[PDB]
Amino acid sequence: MKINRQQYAESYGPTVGDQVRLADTDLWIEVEKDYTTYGDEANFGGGKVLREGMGENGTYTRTENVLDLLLTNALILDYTGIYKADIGVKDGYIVGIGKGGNPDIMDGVTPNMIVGTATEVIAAEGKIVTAGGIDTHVHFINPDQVDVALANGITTLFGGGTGPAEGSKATTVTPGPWNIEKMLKSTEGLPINVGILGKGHGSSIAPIMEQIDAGAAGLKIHEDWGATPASIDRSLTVADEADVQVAIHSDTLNEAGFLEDTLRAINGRVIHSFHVEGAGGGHAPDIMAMAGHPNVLPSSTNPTRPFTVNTIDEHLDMLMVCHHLKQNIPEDVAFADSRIRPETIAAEDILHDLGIISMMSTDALAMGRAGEMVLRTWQTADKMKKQRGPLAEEKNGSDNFRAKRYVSKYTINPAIAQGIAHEVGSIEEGKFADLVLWEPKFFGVKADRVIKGGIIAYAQIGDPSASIPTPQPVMGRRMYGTVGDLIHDTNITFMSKSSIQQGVPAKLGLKRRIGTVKNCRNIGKKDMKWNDVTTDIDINPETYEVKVDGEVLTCEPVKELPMAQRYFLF
Amino acid sequence: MKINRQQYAESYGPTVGDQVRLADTDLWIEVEKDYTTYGDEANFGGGKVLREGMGENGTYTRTENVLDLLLTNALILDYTGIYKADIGVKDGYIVGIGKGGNPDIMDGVTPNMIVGTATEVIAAEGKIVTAGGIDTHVHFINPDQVDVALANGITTLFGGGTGPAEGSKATTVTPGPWNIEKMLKSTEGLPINVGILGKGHGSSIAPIMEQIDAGAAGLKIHEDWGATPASIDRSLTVADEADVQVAIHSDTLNEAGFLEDTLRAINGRVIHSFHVEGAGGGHAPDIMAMAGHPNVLPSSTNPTRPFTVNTIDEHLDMLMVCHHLKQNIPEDVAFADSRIRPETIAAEDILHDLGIISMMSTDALAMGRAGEMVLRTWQTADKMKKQRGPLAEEKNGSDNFRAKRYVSKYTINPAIAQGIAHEVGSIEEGKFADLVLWEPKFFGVKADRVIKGGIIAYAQIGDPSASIPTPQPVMGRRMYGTVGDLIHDTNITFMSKSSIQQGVPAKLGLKRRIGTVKNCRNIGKKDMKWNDVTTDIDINPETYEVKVDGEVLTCEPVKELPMAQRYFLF
Amino acid sequence: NYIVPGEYRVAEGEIEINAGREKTTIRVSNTGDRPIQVGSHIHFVEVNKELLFDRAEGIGRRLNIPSGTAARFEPGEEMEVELTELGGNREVFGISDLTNGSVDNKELILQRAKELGYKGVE
Amino acid sequence: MHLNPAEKEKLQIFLASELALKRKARGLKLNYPEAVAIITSFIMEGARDGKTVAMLMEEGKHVLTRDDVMEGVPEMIDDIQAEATFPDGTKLVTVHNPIS
Amino acid sequence: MHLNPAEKEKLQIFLASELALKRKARGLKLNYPEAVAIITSFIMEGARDGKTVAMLMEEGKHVLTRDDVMEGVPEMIDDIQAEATFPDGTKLVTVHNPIS
Amino acid sequence: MHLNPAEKEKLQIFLASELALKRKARGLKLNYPEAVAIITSFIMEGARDGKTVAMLMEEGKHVLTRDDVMEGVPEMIDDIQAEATFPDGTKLVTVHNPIS
Ligand code: NI
Ligand code: NI
Ligand code: NI
Ligand code: NI
Ligand SMILES: [O-]
Ligand SMILES: [O-]
Repeated sequence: MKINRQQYAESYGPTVGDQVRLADTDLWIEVEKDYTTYGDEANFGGGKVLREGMGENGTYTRTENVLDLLLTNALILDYTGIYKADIGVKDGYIVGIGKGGNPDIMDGVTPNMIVGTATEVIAAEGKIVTAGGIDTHVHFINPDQVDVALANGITTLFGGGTGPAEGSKATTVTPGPWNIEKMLKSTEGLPINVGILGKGHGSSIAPIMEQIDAGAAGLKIHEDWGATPASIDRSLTVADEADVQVAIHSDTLNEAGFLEDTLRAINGRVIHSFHVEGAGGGHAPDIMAMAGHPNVLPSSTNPTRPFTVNTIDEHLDMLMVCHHLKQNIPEDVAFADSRIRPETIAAEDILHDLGIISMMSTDALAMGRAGEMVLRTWQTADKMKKQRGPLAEEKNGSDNFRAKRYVSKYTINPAIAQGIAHEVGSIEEGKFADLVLWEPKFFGVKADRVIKGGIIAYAQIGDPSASIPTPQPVMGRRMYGTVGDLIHDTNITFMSKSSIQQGVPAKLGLKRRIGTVKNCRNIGKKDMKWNDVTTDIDINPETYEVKVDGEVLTCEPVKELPMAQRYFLF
Repeated sequence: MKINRQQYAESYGPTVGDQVRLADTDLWIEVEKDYTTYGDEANFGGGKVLREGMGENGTYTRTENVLDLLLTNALILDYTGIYKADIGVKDGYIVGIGKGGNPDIMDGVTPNMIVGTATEVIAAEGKIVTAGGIDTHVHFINPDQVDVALANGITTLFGGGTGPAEGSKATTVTPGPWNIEKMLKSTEGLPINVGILGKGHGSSIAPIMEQIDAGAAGLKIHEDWGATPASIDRSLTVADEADVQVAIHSDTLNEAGFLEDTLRAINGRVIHSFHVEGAGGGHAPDIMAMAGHPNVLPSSTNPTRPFTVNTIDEHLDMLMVCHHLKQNIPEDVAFADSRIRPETIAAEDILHDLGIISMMSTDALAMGRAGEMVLRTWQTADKMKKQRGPLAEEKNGSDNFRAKRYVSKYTINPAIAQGIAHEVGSIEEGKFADLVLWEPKFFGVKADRVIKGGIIAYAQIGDPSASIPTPQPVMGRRMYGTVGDLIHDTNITFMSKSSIQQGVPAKLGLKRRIGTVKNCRNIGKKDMKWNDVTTDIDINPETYEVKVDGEVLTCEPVKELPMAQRYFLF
Repeated sequence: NYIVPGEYRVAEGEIEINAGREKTTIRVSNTGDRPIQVGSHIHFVEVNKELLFDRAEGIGRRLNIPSGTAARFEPGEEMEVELTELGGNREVFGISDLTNGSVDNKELILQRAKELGYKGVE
Repeated sequence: MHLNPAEKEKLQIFLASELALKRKARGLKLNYPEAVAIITSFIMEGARDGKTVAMLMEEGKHVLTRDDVMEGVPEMIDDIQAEATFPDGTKLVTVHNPIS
Repeated sequence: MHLNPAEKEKLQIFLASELALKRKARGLKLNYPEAVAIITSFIMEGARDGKTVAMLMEEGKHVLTRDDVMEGVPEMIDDIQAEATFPDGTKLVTVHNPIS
Repeated sequence: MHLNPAEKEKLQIFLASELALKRKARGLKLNYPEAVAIITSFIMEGARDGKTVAMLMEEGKHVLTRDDVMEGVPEMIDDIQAEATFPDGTKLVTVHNPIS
């Protein structure tokens, strides 16, 4: 007996060779392979396969190769591939990607993916499943920002802040031992993974280093604290010793140096360059040249993503009003004009497409949107396909190459940069079960279910008073993973090795899972999945025009984007 | 080089001699002095002063005279003065009021106010900063009452209740060891400081005393439990032994005595007289005469504050419907008429102005508004300026004398009365960093940011999904100080010495900071800052007219108030 | 009697900044091709290498402008600025690592500035 | 806007009143929560208009009559209470037996 | 509907604007939160209509004049900011000195 | 009013529907959440009016047509579900393929 491919896709989700449109973009992903055995697909429900004696094994105890949770029939979109598999979770980790069920009666069952008495089921047929997003440019300003991030499929927030204090409103910094301790405590109640950055400023080692020992997961160098050669140098010396990452927002004003001076201070050491295009901050006008260097891990923040007709007017005004600049003061106008540049924003779209900027991030509440990292990644990929065509590397008329390049920017690459990719950032065996299910129609717009540590934390779901869960109003809501003590087991506080060795968790009474930051100092651009390109970026000081390999990088702004007015009530 | 005073005030907040209007009242406060060094003002941001090597010291570790937090350029309004200073916080306490920055390069830096790597910054330029309000008449009826209180700048709730039980709906009482233990546990989740009052009723010592040992911070004598000579006597004997305060709502009915009988029972011992005017309760009609005595610490509750055209109609009806009184029953009408009196309410305005009633309080949810203690204090000061003129003591055309007299009523004076002014109630070095920032336009109406123990707990702030924090809707929101375990470090549970000695915190597993109630029994009227007047108050039993020093105290009700319809959506 | 809620009535007069400190005017040229903006409180000798001026005249000094403001030099722009004396202990650490101690060590600051190519060591 | 908790909550009363008024306009006899919402919103808007507590005490008894509401609703509502910002600050209005 | 947090929040602005417009229609001078709500909702509806950020920057200065609002309200509002989904995605609008 | 959790939540649907109806009245093609809100509120008001589940199952397919909504919205909505208090208690209405 045979099933036509339309009916098959409707029942089990798509299989090899089938394509799926990402939301309302022009982007199509194609199933590269499928781990199933046709006819032995797992599924759950009345008269379905995962029943005792059948696709559910009735013999084995939980320890004996049995899963806590099976996601059936997932279409995985990950740097590692775009493919169809069951995903098996146990102890809050992904233990098996393959084919789940019961070896009693089914062929091709992955040996550690037995559905047994202890197994919960999530139907992922017809869904796209990705890793949870890793946002490494978070200002901790307003706790309401967390649900915003969860609703767009973000599961890890790295950054800093003490709430809406001016320091925190400008910079991703939790300064000093006491503020870091306080925010580690606060973190116990935030249903998302967290890592905290200390202040990457000082001219003696001890004031900087004591923040790492106190529990910081990294450092932020910010011009508002003085992005001087000395602050850059000491931060990196601390980071080399402590094995944590340093993010930089460089000296826009060129006050103590130009870009070349910042690069000299860095002296070949590894650094994460934030909003590398420069609208969000950095050496005017040539900061984006950072993204050509092998020791630089470059990220964009999201408001320039992608280049649209409203972008420039929005940014000029934003800059002026947020720095209290006057329109009648020529120095203010000159500064604004030197910082907000169509030439660099347009080139930023293309640098993403070429794999030269490796990472996306929000800049949540300082100059970026907490819930639009994933959204804008795909809008950018879509714009680039429209303007530049399918990339050379594509085949079968799919956008798989571009989709892997782009998904990498907000999943694996930030995880690698931060030193946390042993735990998070991709759907791979042995990593924490931070998983986002998406209806393809809502892909990159509104997550269906966000799984944190193997338990749903956040879901678009309806009337809690109804007979069934789908009646209106369907809205984003915190689920059981966020409630009571379960918030401790489903989320990770990422911390420096030294703070962990020094017993900071026990000292502060932290109950969350503790993740170790490590392997941050001997990576480079070459380690950024699908985004590993180094090149000489030239930025013309007069015209601001960006060149790579002798060619000007320019594109037009678009009047309209997908993943916009079709979806949003405001 | 010189800066004109208009530009200076706009950049750094006002300086010596400058005046600021309080919201939309006629009240002007004047800067009395300024701790700054002109040209070395601290400020934070791009190209600003608090940067490494500059106004931020890059040498010193946190222990070495460095702050956790600097509020730059605050205009402090406090019983201690109205003046311009930087405020330095460390370990959750105010450690320095003076001039913050970097002694490397700045003149006049207060030695323990170094801005270093560990320092967070809050810009207070152009803001008024006060102590958090201390509300000592709180019924714990509805947990939603907490944000209401935070939004109007209240940071400490003293009172009692178990939620909307009739006992609690009438009286500020958490009765007995078990209810007190339960509410101490509940308190672990309330983002505000708390002290709990037991039932000040009984004829044997042991039933009353066991509430103090159990963790009560004080006692409430309420007519609804029998405000008899015996209950008054035993409560005060317990309070003298335990070093805690007793609040009284006396026998309105004059059932077991008149005012003189209550005074005889009190027998010269210290007591807090609640809603001393008497609309809120007490010996009809002469209770307000309490406020003349040296052993009485007198507070008003807020609905009589100040006397307006709607006051009497509102109160008569409120009384009648809340006591199930009928309009056709002459005894009910007589009772209402004996209790709600324009003569005493009008005199209450003036007694506030003269420093004869020392304290304001809400009576939250029993006969008062949780979020209007601060609001109504200023409306009262404004009305009094309009009707009585600048007080004799004023100079320079400022309202500084009146402003200190009035701010004292809801900050320092309740703290002194309760025995907690070593911790809270004023902006002084060595006290807990409970601080409220106000935009002058919103002063006393809607707090900008409420700092609890050195971390923002509550803020008026906008869209959490926005690029920046100011886009609409701007509303009151809990901040990071309230989240997870940080709620423990940012708030104080105030408790009796005996409960603390007996290990009640450890027994109940309380994680909040534990504050000791003490020095409650050898204070008097003379200890009430700016409100220390004792005098013979005569209340005519026939006409209800109030006399002090041979003069009738009367004023007109007003048809309109400031801090009202310009501000409130409902 | 129109009420502007929270309005200031500032007193008369003017605020003199950096009162009683020595002032010094010097010419400074941005020899670079990108703009340079200099804040009020950066040790003046430690600014961007490409600013050409008499580096010795920047030692122990900063711009005599209101706290928190900055002077802007467009590419190629030469202009005069006024400097005032640093106060406090008159020590500088960090920034460009030219001082790391008393500003009185002129010889040592200038030697470092020269070795690192800070323009205008004379 | 600087909405405080009560301002956010009381928006709900206005919305419930708008809903109930639409239901009355298409000819429905109003139920208990509908009737309450209408009269409550009326009080809050009256305070905004600058009426006195005494005026609203009177007017609130004439917003809905027994023929506007379902059987038993008049007897379910003993009084409706609302606090709003009058020109002279927040005051409490109690309307007794609003529907005879 | 799949409402995200901001969509739920911004419903409140529309509702506050509806309330304020009714108050203006019965002849009241509008207060601070009323004025803010009206202009904010105007911006968000303008984005929904497909206007540009530049258009809304202009138009927002002409939604209410000083005779629409109480004394001091023009001077209390320095600028009103809103983010909405334009045809080209979320953008920030700042209207400076909306009421002269 | 004694609002229970669902009564507070479902006020939001009515409000979203009012917003969407205003947008349709000024000539916009409605988006996904707009369309959903309109049809949902229609069902809840229909139950309040005393219509049957069968009636609302029919009527809900004719509230909006494909020319009322943006491209792709008809195909995004497979069915809209709402629970409301009918004269005979709470019932579930599912409207299948509301926009053809
Ligand atoms: Ni930045
Ligand atoms: Ni940032
Ligand atoms: Ni009382
Ligand atoms: Ni009371
Ligand atoms: O940033
Ligand atoms: O009371």
